[PDB]
Amino acid sequence: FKPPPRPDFGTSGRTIKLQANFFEMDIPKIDIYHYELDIKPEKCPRRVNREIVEHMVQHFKTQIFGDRKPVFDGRKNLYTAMPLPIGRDKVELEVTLIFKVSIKWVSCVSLQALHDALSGRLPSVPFETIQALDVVMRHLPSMRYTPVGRSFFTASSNPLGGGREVWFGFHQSVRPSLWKMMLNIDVSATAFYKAQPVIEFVCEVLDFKSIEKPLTDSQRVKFTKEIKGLKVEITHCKRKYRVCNVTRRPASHQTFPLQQESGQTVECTVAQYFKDRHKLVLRYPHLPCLQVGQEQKHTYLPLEVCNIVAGQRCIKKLTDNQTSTMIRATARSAPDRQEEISKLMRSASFNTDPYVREFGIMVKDEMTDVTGRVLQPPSILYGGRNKAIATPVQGVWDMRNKQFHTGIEIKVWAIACFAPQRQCTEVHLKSFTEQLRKISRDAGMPIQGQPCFCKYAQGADSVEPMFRHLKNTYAGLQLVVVILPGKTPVYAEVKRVGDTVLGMATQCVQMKNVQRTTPQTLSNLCLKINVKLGGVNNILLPQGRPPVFQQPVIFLGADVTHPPKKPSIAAVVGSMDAHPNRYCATVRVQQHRQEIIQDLAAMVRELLIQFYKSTRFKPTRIIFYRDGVSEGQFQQVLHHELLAIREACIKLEKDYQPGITFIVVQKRHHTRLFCTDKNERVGKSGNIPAGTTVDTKITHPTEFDFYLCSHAGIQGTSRPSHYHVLWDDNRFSSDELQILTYQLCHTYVRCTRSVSIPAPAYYAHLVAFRARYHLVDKRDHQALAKAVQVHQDTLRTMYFA
RNA sequence: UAAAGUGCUUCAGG
Repeated sequence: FKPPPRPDFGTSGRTIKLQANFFEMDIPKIDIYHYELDIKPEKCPRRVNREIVEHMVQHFKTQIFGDRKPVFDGRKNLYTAMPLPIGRDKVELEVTLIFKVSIKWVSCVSLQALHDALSGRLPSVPFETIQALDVVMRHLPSMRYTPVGRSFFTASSNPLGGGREVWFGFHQSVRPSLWKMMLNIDVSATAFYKAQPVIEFVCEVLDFKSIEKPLTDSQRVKFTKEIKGLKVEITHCKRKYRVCNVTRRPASHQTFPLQQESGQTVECTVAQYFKDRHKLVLRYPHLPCLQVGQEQKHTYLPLEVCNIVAGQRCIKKLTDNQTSTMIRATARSAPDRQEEISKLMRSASFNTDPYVREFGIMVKDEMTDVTGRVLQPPSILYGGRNKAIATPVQGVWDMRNKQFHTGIEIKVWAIACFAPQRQCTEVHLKSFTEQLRKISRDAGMPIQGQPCFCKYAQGADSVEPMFRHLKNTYAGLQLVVVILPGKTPVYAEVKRVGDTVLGMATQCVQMKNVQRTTPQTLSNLCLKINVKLGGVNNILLPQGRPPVFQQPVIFLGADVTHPPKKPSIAAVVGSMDAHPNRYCATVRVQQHRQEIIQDLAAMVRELLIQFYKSTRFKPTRIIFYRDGVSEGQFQQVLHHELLAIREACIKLEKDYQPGITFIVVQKRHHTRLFCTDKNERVGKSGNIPAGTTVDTKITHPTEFDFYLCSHAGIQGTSRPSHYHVLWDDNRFSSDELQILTYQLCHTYVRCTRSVSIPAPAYYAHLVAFRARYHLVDKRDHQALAKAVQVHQDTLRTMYFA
């Protein structure tokens, strides 16, 4: 259950000078002293815990703390550069403007042991000491800013609408590497709720110009969904409350049981209560109240008395417009991002931070220099008369003068237009149809003739009936092209009845994309169609593939998507040929927010069986790309899931023991690489080139991991995918695994570009995403798992493309 | 829903 050591360093590829947003730390060899704090009352927000500790140090200089400057993680851990005049536990009081605070020695954090571990002598890096360093480095900014996870934010207006806005801050964390510790610094931007009166909040969320008329059920529900769980503060007295719900009734009629001077209790309206007790005549008695605290204490607050508390990060899903504006506002070219980080470093001034200097730490001002390697891309073999070989350039190629490897001929297909005939006319349909055939012929997926059926529809209630009709009627029906008028629930039903009921291949298309056609678009559309019908768009040039393909091998991609309770969705896909091109999908509904794939064993078993049925081979090796995992989970994830994979093999055959390689894929980190030489910048965004690989300098000191930017940066700064090998029975060299991983990024069939993660990992995402739409209704557990199960025929092919 | 990439993505009280 221990990750294997780095076997070697890669040598393949053209060298490339890079800078990473990792800054060398000079750490002393001294011993750090760790103390534990028990603060009563407990479960106070880390913020107030810090204020308490702050006043504690200021107040107890005379006796306890002296000249030194302690650091504090906000909870129970206090660290010092030199030992305190403590040898035992000590109890003390703190009055904020009363808290019981005790302090007891825990143990000495050894930085020398860390030095040694970084040189590679010790089997494990003392996580405790790294944590200690992290506490030192972020103690100051923790007092100066609003900490959110490992990031820090402050107030600049960058509105997104709907009561939300995007704040700019920075990420900070201490990381180990070979020889030395590193400080990772990056810009970050995330959504927050604007600090404002709740009355203004309802306006922005319900699209009112001015509050002004009670609320309709529709409005109340939308308002409830938005404010539920948010903190508010009262303006009629300052205390904060968390919103449990929004009353159905208006403040004028909403009541609560108040006990009179005599033991008798009477129902009193919120409005009347605020009139008598607070002398306040509610200006908006017709609006609902916020229910806070306990359901049992009946605490309701008028809207006009509440403000949305400042500093609350938005977690609920953003709208498409909000997401669009945020992406626009946050996109930075690589050169621009590098400069922003240099500014952050300058204003961070770590080398003048009294707490950093207190612990004798020093941080280098310049980014770490690292030599990357630009791996050669694989050739892409197409099929047809030409059998053309496409050579990716800058992570991109095209299909001009090329035809699908194994292109499917379409003799029977139907068009179902759910867009109003007014906008999408017969003229548009036959113009679109004509051009699609034309393009389909160029691509080698010949649409042999006109559609056998074409009708308009609406309501999303006409889907299954029409589909029942098409299947029973037209023999050998291959494809049903569906046309939608923008976002709509019909898409969900189309995929539900298509994938989950009748088992028919469907390809949706926006109304706007049939009105005005483009060769590229229609061409990209053919990529999905040919695949959905069982075709092979292309394959890696058979020769030039890594030696792993010398024996039957299966590639698995796994991911878990969590909703914004509703269950999480686990998806595992497996390759079904030697190219590898075709994948089968397994999917499961599981516990809300559970990271581990509960039913992995059974999912892997299903895939192994499908693989054997397809290839008549039993995999000698299983290559398992796992996306959506964190460092805090590598141990637990590897344990259950590695075992589950083994269990699948055993449950299949007593002595079937293929070599397993377990690789975690991570896009969600703050490692950024920049070209040192301007001439190596690609595109307007000036990013590193596709294929850029780094397995030195900023990587794990002992274990087997590497960064690989497999994709071309289009806009903003590229995120190099990180790959961590948690287990390897197959004893890959660094080069082979890195090349293999890069080539798998070229097998993704939705586009003729190298994508940012291996195809199987990507497909897993698509499968889980598709499951969402399948679960859309109109919760019996057995029914959820059932609304996610796919039709027999469809399971053989990549319906999720 | 042509596509990829880019930002995020847990203690008078009523």
